[PDB]
Amino acid sequence: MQDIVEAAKQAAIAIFQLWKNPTDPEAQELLNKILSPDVLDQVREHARELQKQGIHFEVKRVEVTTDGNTVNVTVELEETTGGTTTNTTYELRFEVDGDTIRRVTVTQNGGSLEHHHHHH
Repeated sequence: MQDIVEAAKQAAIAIFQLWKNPTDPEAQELLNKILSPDVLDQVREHARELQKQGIHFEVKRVEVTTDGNTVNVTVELEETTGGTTTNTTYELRFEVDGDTIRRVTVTQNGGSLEHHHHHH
């Protein structure tokens, strides 16, 4: 595949599909095809833990783009945790090797740098 942008989008969302349900056939399969088999495995282990936390997140916005050779997926989610729904942006930064992606850097951002952002 040269479709690293398309694959990175599907990869990012599929990782969140595992966090709610690590037994998802579509999610686990596509991750095994496009990313390393190591990546889907480390995701599903922690996915059981985030499910056991009961972290209800809701995927609001998905924006996938290139950053040199490394493809970045900036996805905004509203996470309802502790009874409070807050915006939390995950940037899954997929570092590529030839045709396939080996490494993924999940950056959990979310802070008040803005000016009175209307939540929901």
